[PDB]
Amino acid sequence: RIKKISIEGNIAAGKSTFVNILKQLSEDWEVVPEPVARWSNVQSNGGNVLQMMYEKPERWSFTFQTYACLSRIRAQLASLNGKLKDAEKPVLFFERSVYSDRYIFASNLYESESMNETEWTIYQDWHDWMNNQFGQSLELDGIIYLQATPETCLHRIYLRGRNEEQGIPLEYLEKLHYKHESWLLHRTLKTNFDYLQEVPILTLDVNEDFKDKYESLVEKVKEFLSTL
Amino acid sequence: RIKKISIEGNIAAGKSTFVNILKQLSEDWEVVPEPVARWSNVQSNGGNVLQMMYEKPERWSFTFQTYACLSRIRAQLASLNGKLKDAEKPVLFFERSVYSDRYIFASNLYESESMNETEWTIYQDWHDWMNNQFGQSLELDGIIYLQATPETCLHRIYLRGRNEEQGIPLEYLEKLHYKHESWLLHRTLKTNFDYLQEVPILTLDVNEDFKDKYESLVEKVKEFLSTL
Ligand SMILES: Nc1ncnc2c1ncn2[C@@H]1O[C@H](COP(=O)(O)OP(=O)(O)O)[C@@H](O)[C@H]1O
Ligand SMILES: Nc1ncnc2c1ncn2[C@@H]1O[C@H](COP(=O)(O)OP(=O)(O)O)[C@@H](O)[C@H]1O
Ligand SMILES: Nc1ncnc2c1ncn2[C@@H]1C[C@@H](O)[C@H](CO)O1
Ligand SMILES: Nc1ncnc2c1ncn2[C@@H]1C[C@@H](O)[C@H](CO)O1
Ligand SMILES: [Mg+2]
Ligand SMILES: [Mg+2]
Repeated sequence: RIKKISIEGNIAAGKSTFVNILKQLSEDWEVVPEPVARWSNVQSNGGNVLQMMYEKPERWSFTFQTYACLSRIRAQLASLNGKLKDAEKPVLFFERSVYSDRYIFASNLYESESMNETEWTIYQDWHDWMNNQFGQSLELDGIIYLQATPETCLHRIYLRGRNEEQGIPLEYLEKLHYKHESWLLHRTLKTNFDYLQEVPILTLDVNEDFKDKYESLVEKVKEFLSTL
Repeated sequence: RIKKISIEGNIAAGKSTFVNILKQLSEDWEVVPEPVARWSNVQSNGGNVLQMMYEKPERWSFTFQTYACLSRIRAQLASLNGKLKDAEKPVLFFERSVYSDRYIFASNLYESESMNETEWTIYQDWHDWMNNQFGQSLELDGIIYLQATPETCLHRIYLRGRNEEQGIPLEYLEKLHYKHESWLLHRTLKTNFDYLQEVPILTLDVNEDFKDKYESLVEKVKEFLSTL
């Protein structure tokens, strides 16, 4: 019925930029942005849990992983009831997914000792159960991978200018890069979700300026979508 | 259909002791123990997240609150499919509830500055949403309150002999006592769950030795249950 695509990529690869092009291309196409704005002012002022994690990751990574994933799931669940329920060829695009939260971000942070065994066990337990409940509902038909070098992404952090991201070192970006390449390019990353091994993927090199690349990328997305 | 009763009480008031009397009284009566054994060895060795919270509550209270509540919900959800689905007068007893997790334990820990505003906001958000999904399903028909002085409870901690609880001071027990009295005796505690204001409650003084009190308590429970 509703085709579900996630857009995956490193920090500042250019997902929000890409996503802001999608709705213009068909009235049947909808989008679920990643709620990064919510993470900088936690509401039911507020805690900036994004800042707290980056400033003290071995203290705040679990708390962040818990809130980020949750807020994403709710945003995505919220989209399953919308103008799409009446569109001819509905396509819902997710900015990242529950799988990147876990297999890219939470995993990298555990491996870095920003989460300990206890945190990692609780988080994966929580994540297994969250998904077992909201399973078939959020399953992907396709992934679009926006591939950019960690060095391009480091530059784009600077361009975008979120205060909380300005201290992010290349090393952190590089670890996240190789995780994405493993999952989506080489397809060597194993997950607890077997259908993901089969899921079609479109990889788009977005190292060059968006304005010049815009049209070819759009062709590739329309082609890719027609084959699902 | 299935009457749902929670058993509420301070640490070592005598809930497991009480609960181990329930099934004997009718084949239609089932029980969901609080998974404290899981909390001392976190599994998907293991982290003893019970110990971690008590040793460093301002570090581990949120993580514990998250895992404890979750593990309780799953245990309770698991019981809604069981021999009860075919019993004549099924009564399911919960050892504590999602409401004590929040309004007694998590609340006391926030008020003590063991959780900060950010943790407390994330936790309540999480708890609101968890309950909005698994709402009507876990709603209570009745509460049984096992009332014991914090000084009786301090003595019973010593009798029971869990290593992780041996350092618990009277002051912590006293704060939890007055919270229980507020919610269940004076009924002055306000919650985000309006039906709870109406929920019938049976208060049992369990300061005296269980063996002598056993029979009167059993009479009061059978009476109380017949009136729901
Ligand atoms: N292909 C591109 N060419 C030039 N700038 C880009 C490109 N993609 C993204 N940007 C810019 O880089 C910054 C990060 O982009 P953004 O879309 O916020 O990335 P993400 O959503 O993946 O974190 C923004 O300043 C955006 O304008
Ligand atoms: N009424 C009672 N009289 C004597 N001992 C009790 C009584 N209730 C509980 N106990 C004992 O006190 C300790 C704590 O009881 P337990 O049932 O584990 O409490 P809870 O489950 O509420 O934490 C145990 O050693 C138990 O044997
Ligand atoms: N799950 C996550 N863990 C850590 N960082 C995340 C996660 N999801 C998204 N991000 C990062 C946080 C912020 O730097 C960037 C904004 O899109 O994405
Ligand atoms: N939610 C909770 N938070 C802190 N302590 C809790 C919670 N639920 C139960 N307990 C305590 C932990 C342990 O000391 C005792 C065992 O029944 O109950
Ligand atoms: Mg973005
Ligand atoms: Mg007990």
